[PDB]
Amino acid sequence: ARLVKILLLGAGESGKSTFLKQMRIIHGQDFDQRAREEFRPTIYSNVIKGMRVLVDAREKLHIPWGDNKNQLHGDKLMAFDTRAPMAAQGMVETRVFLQYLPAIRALWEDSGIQNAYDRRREFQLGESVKYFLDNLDKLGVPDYIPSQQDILLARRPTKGIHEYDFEIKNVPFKMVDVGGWFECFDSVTSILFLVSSSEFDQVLMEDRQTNRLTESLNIFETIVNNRVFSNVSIILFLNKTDLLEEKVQVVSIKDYFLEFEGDPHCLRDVQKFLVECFRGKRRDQQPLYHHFTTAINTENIRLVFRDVKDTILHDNLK
Ligand SMILES: Nc1nc2c(ncn2[C@@H]2O[C@H](COP(=O)(O)OP(=O)(O)O)[C@@H](O)[C@H]2O)c(=O)[nH]1
Repeated sequence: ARLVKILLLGAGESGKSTFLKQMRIIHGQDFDQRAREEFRPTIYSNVIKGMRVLVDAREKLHIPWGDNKNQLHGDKLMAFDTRAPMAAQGMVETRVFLQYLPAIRALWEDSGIQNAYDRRREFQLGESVKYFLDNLDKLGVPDYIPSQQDILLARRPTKGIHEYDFEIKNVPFKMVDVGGWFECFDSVTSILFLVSSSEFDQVLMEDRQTNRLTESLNIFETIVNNRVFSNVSIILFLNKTDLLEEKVQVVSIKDYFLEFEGDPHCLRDVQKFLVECFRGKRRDQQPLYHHFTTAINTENIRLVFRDVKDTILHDNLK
């Protein structure tokens, strides 16, 4: 009754897992040393895969090496057994990571690899890679304990369902992340719908016909127009705002969405257009609650959730 049930919905990589971690950070029990420890294998895997993508890129993009001696380290990492039990699970043990760390460190120092990194628009590199590559100092310490920020940036896909249960001032929340469905649809108070707002110029890896924003808009359409959710507060999170702010400076959304009007290099104009894209998916209304978020930024999410909490209670009361 007093229980607020919130679903997190949105395509994969939209920031749902990261939002759940922020709830634990902000309103729950912060990860203790053993909890943080469990992330270490994922972080190491994120780094190994990222550098593997970068060595593969500069090769396939024909960028010349910075120092030609790094070929050896490129080969070293291209020979990493992805197939193996642990690695196939998106996990790399400490001892294994430390075997590669010298190659990784030398490769990130390379101007050719730095060049490859700059042309990342041209291939698929995980959001966390540069953050961890610049943090090779601390990951490489024999008893590295991941920090809060490291855990937020650690990328592991969600295959099933995650839940975190927390209270704010004796108000209990049940928050459920359904990966990117109909079984958790029961007794829902609010839906937070996460969008990677910076992916307007990307297609689905498994379906190059489909624009990633288009894929998000179509998912949203099926939710927002379902009668089952008529009394449910639906709140749009245009996430990855830090990335959208960078991308608008260099890419024009008009090239992708012919309906855009305004200045495509103006973040505010682009955000206005995205909001209108989602609003326009609804068949029978005229407020779509929305926030421009950066799910990895704890201070942002603190403010946003404060606002969302008020929205839900104002609505969920009335
Ligand atoms: N730069 C940036 N990275 C983000 C943001 N939100 C999430 N990420 C990262 O993007 C990746 C995908 O996020 P994740 O929560 O796992 O998406 P999920 O598949 O919906 O659960 C992770 O590495 C997150 O750290 C954001 O707002 N900005």
